[PDB]
Amino acid sequence: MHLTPEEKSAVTALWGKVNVDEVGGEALGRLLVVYPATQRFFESFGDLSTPDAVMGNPKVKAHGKKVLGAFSDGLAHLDNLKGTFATLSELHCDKLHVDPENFRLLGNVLVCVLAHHFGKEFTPPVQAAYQKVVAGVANALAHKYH
Amino acid sequence: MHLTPEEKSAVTALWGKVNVDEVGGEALGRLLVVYPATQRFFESFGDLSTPDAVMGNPKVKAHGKKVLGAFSDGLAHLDNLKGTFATLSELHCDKLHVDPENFRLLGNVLVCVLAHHFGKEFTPPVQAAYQKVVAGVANALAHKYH
Amino acid sequence: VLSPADKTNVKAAWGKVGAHAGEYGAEALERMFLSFPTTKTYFPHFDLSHGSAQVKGHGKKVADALTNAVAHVDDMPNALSALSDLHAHKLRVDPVNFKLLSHCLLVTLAAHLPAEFTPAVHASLDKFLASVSTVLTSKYR
Amino acid sequence: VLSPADKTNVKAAWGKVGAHAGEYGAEALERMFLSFPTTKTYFPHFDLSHGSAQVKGHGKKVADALTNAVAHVDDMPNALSALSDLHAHKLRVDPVNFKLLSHCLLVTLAAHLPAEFTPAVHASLDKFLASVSTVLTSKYR
Ligand code: HEM
Ligand code: HEM
Ligand code: HEM
Ligand code: HEM
Repeated sequence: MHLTPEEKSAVTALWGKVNVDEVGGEALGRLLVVYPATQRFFESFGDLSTPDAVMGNPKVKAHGKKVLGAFSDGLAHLDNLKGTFATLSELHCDKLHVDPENFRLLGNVLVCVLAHHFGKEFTPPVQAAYQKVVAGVANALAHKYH
Repeated sequence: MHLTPEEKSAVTALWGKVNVDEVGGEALGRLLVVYPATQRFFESFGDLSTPDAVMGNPKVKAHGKKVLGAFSDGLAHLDNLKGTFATLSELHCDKLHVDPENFRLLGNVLVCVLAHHFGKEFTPPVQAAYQKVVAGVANALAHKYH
Repeated sequence: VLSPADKTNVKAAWGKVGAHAGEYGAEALERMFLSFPTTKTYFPHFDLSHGSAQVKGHGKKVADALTNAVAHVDDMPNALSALSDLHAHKLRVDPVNFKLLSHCLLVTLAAHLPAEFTPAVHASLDKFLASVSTVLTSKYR
Repeated sequence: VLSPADKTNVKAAWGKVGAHAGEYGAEALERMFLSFPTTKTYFPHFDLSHGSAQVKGHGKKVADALTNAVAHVDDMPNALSALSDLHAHKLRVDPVNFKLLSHCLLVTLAAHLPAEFTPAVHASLDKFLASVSTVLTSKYR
């Protein structure tokens, strides 16, 4: 996770404008709509059969908020992503059995969501910094797998 | 390189038995045959239209020896692959323009070649240690790309 | 396989792109070069500075080919045959790279088409770029 | 796309596998779980220890499906329709994992069939496992 100071500033700047609750719901919902295979982990969430059923599902929205809340907290610790996400890593592996490739898909969907929300302001250099952060978070969540 | 003592020991002992000249020529040849796209970097080597032409090509054989030689030396620096392959990383990026994804492909071909030669001895645990080394080598070769 | 609805979605979204294709193509490329630097290894003969003319020109060609695939959505492998041969026999770009350009095109569309880039459209577009990538990569070996 | 020579190469190599298909399938799984531990996430209900009977039985199943694909090489999408449906709608395995299993099956064959694993046959098996993988992931979305 080699971030330059100016990259780190770019990441933090934009993130301060993000409504985490709403963005969380969108990113998780889009993941489940664009990559329907990821639905294998959420059968307890009820109806996920159409895009409106997924996007407006209260449990998807609430889970999105929880996921992104932990992600934000991660942005406050860019110098120690691995320690920050250690217990979550173990959980995703030993209890939830989530193939880490899914963290990479979520990262890329999150990046489209940020582009969708911010338009122009999500310039090529800003996207590049976010790509590094999403990859770092995905790697940190995968680090305790065994 | 999160290598275990029993893993480091497994890589080292098997390697003490490798004929680098033969394995190098065979790995590089198989790469060019199994993944024809990789031929894009070797237009000056001559005829590569068929598997027999590739495997017999003396420049392919000699380039293979050179590549595996550098790999061999890296195995004595497992605690510092990045530092060992830094100059080579820069050359592969700045002078040769080689997409690092090819490093991963050569790694896997190499593993198939080791199994082909050592049969019984190339057990599941021994392969697992070599997969880690080949990914480590690929990652260090790609480290200085920009 | 694209479904009837996917097709409808792609024609609609690309129709709003209209005469911006070229520009969005060049932006996708710049995004790709900056976010995934290994992709530059395929363009050593290009000036890759911001605003570069080679980048603008190449963006247009990529966009024109995507416009052509949209126009022939029911016959893509034939409409893109020539491009498939070029990529397989001359350029020989590793397939992982197609996924990276596809992602960057999606980001570009998201950044410019806020009202159209709904969840359903995002899904259809992702499937559409994956089909295009499969065609361009189908004759490699 | 598989060429005539590829099909010929695959039928011959798989022929020599013969009664060891099941053993090899199990070995390839074991190699995969050890080399690539993220693959274990798909088998939380299995005893994954060395020589476990679930790995053995599953090894046989995979091997037999492969035998059926070799026998039906000209018509894979049809011969494998039910397995394709199973992987797309129930198991929902991320595509990246098919490349990991394929590589492990190659290493297994390389280790047991030295004389038969020539550079041309290696090429053909890799293409065959790739098409099998494509067929099994074609109905994902
Ligand atoms: C940014 C990456 C992610 C982060 C930071 C994250 C974080 C979290 C957190 C904080 C929880 C609640 C933990 C608990 O219940 O004790 C959770 C649960 C869960 N996560 Fe992740 N998550 C991420 C990505 C994903 C992905 C991509 C998937 C699958 C596609 C996934 C699957 C799940 C599942 C199935 C649960 C349990 C839900 C339940 O309560 O039934 N996560 N995650
Ligand atoms: C195990 C990974 C690899 C290692 C350790 C390695 C090592 C080397 C070394 C030591 C050289 C000699 C450079 C010099 O003369 O100073 C070289 C050259 C070269 N390598 Fe790599 N290499 C690897 C993989 C690859 C692959 C995958 C490709 C492309 C498929 C590639 C393409 C080249 C090319 C085109 C040259 C220049 C050959 C020439 O002079 O014509 N290498 N490599
Ligand atoms: C959506 C996928 C893509 C499409 C539709 C596409 C389309 C095209 C087109 C229309 C051309 C111009 C060929 C001509 O002059 O007739 C081209 C050339 C080229 N493409 Fe692809 N391309 C795609 C992806 C990629 C990617 C992923 C790479 C590698 C990063 C790549 C590398 C190149 C290169 C190096 C050239 C030659 C450029 C030059 O020398 O002028 N392309 N492509
Ligand atoms: C060459 C590629 C593969 C083939 C031919 C194949 C074939 C099969 C077969 C025959 C079955 C048994 C269906 C039945 O019970 O009738 C099965 C099930 C299964 N496969 Fe696939 N498979 C392949 C790759 C994969 C990979 C890459 C994964 C994930 C890493 C995977 C995970 C599973 C799982 C979890 C089951 C259910 C196991 C159980 O609960 O008993 N497969 N597959």
